[PDB]
Amino acid sequence: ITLTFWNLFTGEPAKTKVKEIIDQWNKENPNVQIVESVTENDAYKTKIKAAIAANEAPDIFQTWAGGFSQPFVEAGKVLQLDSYLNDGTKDQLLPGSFDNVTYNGKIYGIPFDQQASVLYINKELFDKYNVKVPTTFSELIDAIKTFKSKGVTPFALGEKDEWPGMWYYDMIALREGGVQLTRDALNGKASFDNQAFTDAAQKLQDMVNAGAFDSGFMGLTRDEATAEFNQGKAAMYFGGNFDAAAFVSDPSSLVKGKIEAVRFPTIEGGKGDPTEYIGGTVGALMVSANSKYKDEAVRAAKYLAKQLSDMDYLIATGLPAWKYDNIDQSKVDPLEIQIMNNIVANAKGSVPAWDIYLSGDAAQTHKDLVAQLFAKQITPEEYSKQMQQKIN
Ligand SMILES: O[C@@H]1[C@@H](O)[C@H](O[C@@H]2CO[C@@H](O[C@@H]3CO[C@H](O)[C@H](O)[C@H]3O)[C@H](O)[C@H]2O)OC[C@H]1O
Repeated sequence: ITLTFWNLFTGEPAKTKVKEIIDQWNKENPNVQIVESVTENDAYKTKIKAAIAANEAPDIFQTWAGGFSQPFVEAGKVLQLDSYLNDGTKDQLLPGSFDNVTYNGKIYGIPFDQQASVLYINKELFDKYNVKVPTTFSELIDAIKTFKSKGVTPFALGEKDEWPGMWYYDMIALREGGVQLTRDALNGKASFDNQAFTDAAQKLQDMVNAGAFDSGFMGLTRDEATAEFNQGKAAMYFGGNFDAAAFVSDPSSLVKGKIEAVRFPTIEGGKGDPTEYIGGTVGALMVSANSKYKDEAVRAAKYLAKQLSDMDYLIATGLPAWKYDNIDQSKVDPLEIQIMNNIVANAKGSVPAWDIYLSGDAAQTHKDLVAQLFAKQITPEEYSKQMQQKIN
């Protein structure tokens, strides 16, 4: 039997590590082989949605739990997994790992990773100019102005694919409004046309106007921006913890041991708790409802998920969802540990990035309207009117 598996781990060392994880399975399972097809993140979203709709999805596929996957589950395209989870598997994952892969009270995925929002600081550049790490949004705007004045790009941001810049908006909205107001809006219990979301839009444009980003940032991908930051060409980078690898594990990086992870700053008058973050347990593997080899495919998905989780922890491409007592802490990068310590530990609450929590057209609307904010092609007030009108 040969199972197909799709994932998005395109960069090094993840691409090599995933291949190794698959090679090990294949050596230990002569009669159940896996073959993988690997597609860059943003093209993978297109690929997996089309495949699921056309009933040509692989046996096992990587996904984002929550809103992203909800249509696949509602269409009957995803194998329910409850009957395969009475074997002790649950106790091998961290508490609460399954919540986002549970729909209508039933489990449709095997979690493997958690996301968390991280402000990354180039300590070398901060020390060079004697800039303190900013802890408030006022301090952050002052730091942006200080770096800009020295000819140093304050933030490396690649906004072409829209979701990386959206992280900035969703965090600022979380600091302005708090987690409950974000959830209510995303769940349709509050209009998007609310002063906290408009204030967030203004603060995002305050970053642009202060010269936080390089002139051509709308033209750059995430990968191009992580290359900018790992070459030491920007003071700060903000986004997912998954980007950490580009800085401490990518062999091209010039900033290993120079990068610190901190929480996004507080905003004066904001209603959000300073420890709230954008993220949650949202990396999962799912099995296709139409797989010819359901039992083998779930066995393989259990194995893949644990190995991806351990890999994520070791190379800092993600925060593990599986317990990691088998892993030796001295082999883990200090930045990954720091993400756990500075962002995740003792956090009051969290919410996934809005394009994983929303689905389809609504997620796309938010990504495109945020991209207009960055481009100064919309006012904060019209942003919030249009969000309400286009979504609801
Ligand atoms: O829509 C956004 C998603 O696209 C985003 O997904 C993460 C993209 O980054 C992946 O990280 C990989 C780690 O290492 C490799 O070398 C790859 O090239 C990277 O793509 C994460 O695994 C995905 O979770 O999540 C947030 C969402 O807003």
